[PDB]
Amino acid sequence: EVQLVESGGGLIQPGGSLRLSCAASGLIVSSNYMSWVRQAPGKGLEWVSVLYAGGSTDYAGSVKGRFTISRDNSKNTLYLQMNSLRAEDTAVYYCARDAAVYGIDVWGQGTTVTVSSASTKGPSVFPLAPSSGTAALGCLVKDYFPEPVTVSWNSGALTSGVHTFPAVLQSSGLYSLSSVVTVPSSSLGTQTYICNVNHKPSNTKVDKKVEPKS
Amino acid sequence: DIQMTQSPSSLSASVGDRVTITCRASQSISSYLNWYQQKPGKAPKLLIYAASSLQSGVPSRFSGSGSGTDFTLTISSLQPEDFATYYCQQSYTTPLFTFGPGTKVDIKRTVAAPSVFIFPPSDEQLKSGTASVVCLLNNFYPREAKVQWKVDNALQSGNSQESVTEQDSKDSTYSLSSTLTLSKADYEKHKVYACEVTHQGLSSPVTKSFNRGE
Amino acid sequence: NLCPFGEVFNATRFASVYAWNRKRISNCVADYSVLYNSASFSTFKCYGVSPTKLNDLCFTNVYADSFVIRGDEVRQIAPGQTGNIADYNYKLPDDFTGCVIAWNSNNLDSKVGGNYNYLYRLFRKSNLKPFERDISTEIYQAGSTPCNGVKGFNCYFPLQSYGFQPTYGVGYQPYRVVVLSFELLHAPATVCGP
Ligand SMILES: *[C@@H]1O[C@H](CO)[C@@H](O[C@@H]2O[C@H](CO)[C@@H](O)[C@H](O)[C@H]2NC(C)=O)[C@H](O)[C@H]1NC(C)=O
Repeated sequence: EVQLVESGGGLIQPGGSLRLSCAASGLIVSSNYMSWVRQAPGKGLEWVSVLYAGGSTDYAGSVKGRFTISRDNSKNTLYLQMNSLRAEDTAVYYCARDAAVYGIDVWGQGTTVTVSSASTKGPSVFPLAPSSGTAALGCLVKDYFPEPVTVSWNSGALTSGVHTFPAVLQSSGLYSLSSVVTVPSSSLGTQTYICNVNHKPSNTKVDKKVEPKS
Repeated sequence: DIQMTQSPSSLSASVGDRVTITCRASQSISSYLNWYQQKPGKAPKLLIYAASSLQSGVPSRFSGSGSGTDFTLTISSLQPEDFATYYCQQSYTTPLFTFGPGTKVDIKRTVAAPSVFIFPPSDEQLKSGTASVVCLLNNFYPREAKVQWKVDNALQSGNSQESVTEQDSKDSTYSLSSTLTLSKADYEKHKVYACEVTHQGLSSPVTKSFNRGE
Repeated sequence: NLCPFGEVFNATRFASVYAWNRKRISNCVADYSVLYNSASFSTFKCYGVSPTKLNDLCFTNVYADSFVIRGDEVRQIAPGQTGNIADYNYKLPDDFTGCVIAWNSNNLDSKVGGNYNYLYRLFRKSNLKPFERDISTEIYQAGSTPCNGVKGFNCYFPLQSYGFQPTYGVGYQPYRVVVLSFELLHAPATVCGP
């Protein structure tokens, strides 16, 4: 039952505020070094701020004066107030028990915090058309915010050889991925290849049929 | 400030092998050094505390060694659920810990050169004013590969983005997409669009290309 | 007869920070310029008094606290500080009036392969009041179930050791500290200068 239960991430405009929460079982927060650590998309673990058992606080250079770590002994809960959020604060926020020499042995599940100025927008689906043994073809899912976007082919009856790439955040603040599949050259003029993009944040559901070009 | 460096950013291993991660501190931290495991999408999991002490409930095949500037995580017989990323973390400056960059252990395979495909921009995307050109590197091992874009033989630097897949459950290969963005106005003042891929399994660089009129 | 500052500064062994030593200087004369102008010191900040006017002053009792800490830790031996040493091992009052004198002691206090003699409290449940001194070696209870002298999960021995090897860094080597407090009460003042 030793458990840390994060809460309170989500999307936020730059300049805004979020209150992260970390409810604990099987340890007393009041009695522990409690840290918030963050992991940016693709990068590693950077320590953020800490709450000594006696109440002292320390913070990373980057967030000092924008974040305040507190607690409520009553609800046995660690808090992180995040103010004046910038784009770089986009990451996953773990709360964790620093048992110092004996390790950071107890971690929360994580909660994702996305800071962007981006209006949420459904993707465009363009055909990665096969050219003239085995042929490759796909879809390009461009210009979408926020993530996720799932992608299937032929409504589920095409799985073999499919590759749906992880998204990249473009310089416009919009994500964009592409999904490819390899199929017999022989089936190109015969069998129909359609990609099914779903983007639930914008209730966008697109099917695009990829065909050989003239 | 102590800086932690991890040596093999990625190393390959088969089940039952004897795997050795290393970590190195910028100053001597004695034995204040812990090891962590992270699988994609889950929280870290403490493996070794105090350089050598096994954490509770962690399989006996895990072992730590080192005292000063250099340390070693050893997996005695690598097991299938051990494919992960392993981080070191110093507890010398408790409670302001700093982490390693990580070592990722993936599944060893025989070498396989990528199948390379290039994809012009759809005629539809060109209506909206932007040209995406996609290069695909399909089903290669190992993860390390280089993709160079050439427009009319002129190498392209600041306008391409890559994305790589997770290691296939079945192939144990990777695939990689590179997407070269261009204005329609630019795209149309050049003829030859080429993708040069170099990789351990190819003798010399492989180059796929197309001219802008078919 | 003059004050036993030799007995404190030039002593062979120094206490661990968690169990800092306090010597009571009383009924004697002092030369605080043979200390200020020794030019053998790494840090010599005074507070609420000035080091060159110190030999013109009298006090009713002078307190000389002494201990050993890491270099990056000499900063917390100051009024208004927070961190493991100032929170859990040695706190100075916000109204502190006295002097904090450190020097580098790597020569005598770091031993090849570790000096596991010098300790500090790493786990505590509340911050120290100024000039408090917690020598309790109880197992620290970090959970809701008691520990009963058994080290284990949620149950940490509360004192760690500095490595203290001569091949350490700089603000990570052993410094010796001496905190001179100057108290003035409604009582005969017996620590003056010439
Ligand atoms: C600590 O010990 C040194 C000697 O090892 C003392 O230094 C000498 O003090 C006398 C009078 O001040 C001088 O004549 C010498 O030149 C000093 N030698 C050095 C190297 O400084 C020092 O005074 C002692 N400190 C205390 C507080 O007793």
